[PDB]
Amino acid sequence: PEMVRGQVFDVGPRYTNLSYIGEGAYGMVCSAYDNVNKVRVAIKKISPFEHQTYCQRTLREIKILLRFRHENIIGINDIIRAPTIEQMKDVYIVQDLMETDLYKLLKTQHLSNDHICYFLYQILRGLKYIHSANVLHRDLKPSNLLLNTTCDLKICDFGLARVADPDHDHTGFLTEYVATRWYRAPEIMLNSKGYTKSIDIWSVGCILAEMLSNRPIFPGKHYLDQLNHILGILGSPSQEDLNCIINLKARNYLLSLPHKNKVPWNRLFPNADSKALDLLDKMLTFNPHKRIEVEQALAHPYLEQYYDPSDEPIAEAPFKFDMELDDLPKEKLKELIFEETARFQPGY
Ligand SMILES: Cn1nccc1Nc1nccc(-c2ccn([C@H](CO)c3ccc(Cl)c(F)c3)c(=O)c2)n1
Repeated sequence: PEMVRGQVFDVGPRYTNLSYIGEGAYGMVCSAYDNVNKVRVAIKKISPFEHQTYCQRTLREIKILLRFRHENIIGINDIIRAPTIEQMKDVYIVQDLMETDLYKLLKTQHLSNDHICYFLYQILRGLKYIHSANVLHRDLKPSNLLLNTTCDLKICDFGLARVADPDHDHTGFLTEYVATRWYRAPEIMLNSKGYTKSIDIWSVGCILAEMLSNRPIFPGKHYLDQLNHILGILGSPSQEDLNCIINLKARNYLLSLPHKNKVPWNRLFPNADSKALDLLDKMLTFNPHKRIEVEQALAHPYLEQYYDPSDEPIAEAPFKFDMELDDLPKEKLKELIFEETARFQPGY
């Protein structure tokens, strides 16, 4: 059937010549050749059925990506799984192959201001579409941004992503420990169940910083250190910013901390375009409600060369509570995953 570092990819005969790209807790991604369409593809093997969270993430990613269509968001081309649900252990998501990700590119190349600007434009062009659909991506970082050699960029991995119908108040109903640590907005630590899509803008800020310096701006060692790295640079929150924190436990936890001074952006990035540091500052703002939104970040002067509302799609049918109905046993989620992938099956 064809094996990569001990992982069977039951994808033949259509998909062959598999090479490792990466892996995660419950799956693996490889490049492959599509013999039918005569194109290179990526194939993400997911093995989620043992755990309810893994089934949730798999269902979310499939439900969201199949209803999305945008140049800066990876599409699903095809999905492979067993013809019976008892036989389904693995799901194979087939996507267009991208040459590399931003993480790899930043280990090996100092980016020109022109590249950084185009990349940031494309991230925010994609995020605009995502937010307009009422989705939070919730794990933006360099390794979830794919790059082909023409410097085209696509956001991938909607595993951590979800819908939040703005018709309903999601304070207290949102998963606690979201985003990769270095890219985690302060309100996930201080308002752990009440954050909004603004956490995505924070993540994009961390990425913009990382692009300027080839280094993570807030490389914290653990939960409480990440908040210290952040305050180490933004300086202690203002009194108006503290009074805005509704959780008492978390408000007092801050009021307890020593005072820190703001490090000026231009003293951390003395070579960077000033327009870029201005947008960085509006994106890395402590108070979520004051943090620039995706439309206003595109309209910033730094991206004036690319910003064009007439060529920037938004979701024509924004997602609603019908896409959030996934607080269910893993056996039930397995059924919904089977139903959602049915349309790729011979028959249906
Ligand atoms: C050549 N090259 N080098 C790096 C990336 C590529 N190309 C490529 N092309 C299409 C898709 C992907 C791709 C990668 C990573 N992920 C996430 C990791 O960020 C991922 C989540 C969960 C699990 Cl389990 C996983 F293995 C990988 C994708 O979803 C999808 N990559």
